[PDB]
Amino acid sequence: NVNYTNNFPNIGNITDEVRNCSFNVTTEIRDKKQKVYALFYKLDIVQMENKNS
Amino acid sequence: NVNYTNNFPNIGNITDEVRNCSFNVTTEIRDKKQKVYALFYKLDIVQMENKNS
Amino acid sequence: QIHLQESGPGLVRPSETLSLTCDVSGGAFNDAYCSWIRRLPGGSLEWIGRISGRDGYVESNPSLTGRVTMSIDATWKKIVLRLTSVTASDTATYFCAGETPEDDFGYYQPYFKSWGQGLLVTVSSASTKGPSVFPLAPSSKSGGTAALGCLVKDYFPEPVTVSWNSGALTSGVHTFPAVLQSSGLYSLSSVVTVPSSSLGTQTYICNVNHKPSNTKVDKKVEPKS
Amino acid sequence: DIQLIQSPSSVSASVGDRVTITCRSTQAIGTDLAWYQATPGTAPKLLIYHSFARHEGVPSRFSAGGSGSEFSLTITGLQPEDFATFFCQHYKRLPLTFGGGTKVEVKRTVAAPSVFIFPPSDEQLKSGTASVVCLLNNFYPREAKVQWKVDNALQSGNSQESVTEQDSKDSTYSLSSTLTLSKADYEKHKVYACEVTHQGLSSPVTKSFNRGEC
Ligand SMILES: *[C@@H]1O[C@H](CO)[C@@H](O)[C@H](O)[C@H]1NC(C)=O
Repeated sequence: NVNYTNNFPNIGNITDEVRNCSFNVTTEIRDKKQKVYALFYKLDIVQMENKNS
Repeated sequence: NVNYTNNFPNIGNITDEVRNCSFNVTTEIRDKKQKVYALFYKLDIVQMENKNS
Repeated sequence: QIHLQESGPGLVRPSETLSLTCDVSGGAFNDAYCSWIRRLPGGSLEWIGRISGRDGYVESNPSLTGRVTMSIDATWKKIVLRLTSVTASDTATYFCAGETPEDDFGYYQPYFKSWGQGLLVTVSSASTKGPSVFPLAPSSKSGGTAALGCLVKDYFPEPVTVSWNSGALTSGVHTFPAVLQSSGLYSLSSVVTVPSSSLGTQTYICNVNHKPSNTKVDKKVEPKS
Repeated sequence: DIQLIQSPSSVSASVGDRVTITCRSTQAIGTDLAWYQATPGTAPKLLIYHSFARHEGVPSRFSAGGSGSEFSLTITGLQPEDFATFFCQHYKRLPLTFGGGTKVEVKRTVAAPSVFIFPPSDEQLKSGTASVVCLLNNFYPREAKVQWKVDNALQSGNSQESVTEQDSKDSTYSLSSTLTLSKADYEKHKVYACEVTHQGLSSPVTKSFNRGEC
């Protein structure tokens, strides 16, 4: 990004608030799976056992 | 259990009338399954083929 | 029966792809899984990646992902690995184990029951032939006892038999455990426990019963005051 | 991925004691944990699978159980064969890690040692390296804290310290203070001195070494 970004508030940014999640789910075909990567905020995600996913 | 079981009627017992059943449940490890046991009456289970299933 | 045995190549040389063979006592792993176990000298032990007996899939130690490869075929009694790039921490007692096929709690839970003989496979960097004996003559014939002994440095291969007094042990004789060296050779300092009562008469000759050499160099107590 | 501390590291017990070992897991693994008995010179044998199901053949003296991140295996009828280390193995998630090491030891045969100085013989002096030995004989336990001064310093490696395992005829420990040092610095330091103390020794003593003929 640009350096200044017109930081009026100087309160922070989306880092440590959004997560790059790359899971794999089915297509419309019941026998086709693809690695779909999407961004989700940390308030919409909970951590379960095997604490790396 | 208690063998006498305070049997006034002495009609019988549930033994050889219910079928203590279990079925696989998936697990993270490759080709590894557990048993989730349950008790079901014989009137709600039938066998089609593949003896002991 | 599902009983396991493995020797492979024995003691090996570093920076080489070793192949540790293993065998079964007739308990074909038609549905079960086989696996390796590395047991470091003393203390803890580490697990090497298991194999899928039914299929051709290979599972590996995450830190050693590409280092382990095994040969599988129709016969279930032949399991031989192709461990690559043997390191200084591979000097350990390897093992073979068989996965539980079925049970009442679960089916393929790794709680290995059948186990192999197990042998100490080292990573000694050189052969360096065999040991030599060093006396331990006491100052006298603080304490009042005078204890002699021996030092047998650079013995190979592990192990090498040692005894005392041509096997005619007298009282409470012992030997120190095997300890490696940084260079890769194995040394030991065979000193015998000595009582504080019988001095100037007891004799502890060191019987280093090495396979080719088999010498019995004398060693006695004498004053060095 | 799931290391197992398995505290405490060591414990000493007699026949039929009430010592317990608690397995410390880095994360909760449910009830998926196994047990093994590493009898000396032999392969491990399963003791408690599924973290509470006592294995077949072995008796019920193994009072085991627990769920979550904690698992305790308490032994009631301790036996001479059972005096071996225990490794609890988790199998919930991959990779599989074993226990940290819990060696179990006999409580008996409290014997005191006798330490002395021993100058090198002809074979050591003619050879490159000689040794100064403060031999420890029939002591207990394995806390022999041998101290060595060499020009106001202590060196390792040449201090070939490896205490012998528990015996069965004597059930005590034997250890030597062999110092395989070459004469470049062995013969250089004229006077040596080994400082040893032991709780089994009522009156621990310090032995000093004199160079060869001295
Ligand atoms: C989804 O894709 C990932 C990425 O390779 C793969 O590891 C996973 O097994 C897939 N899930 C399936 C095939 O159900």
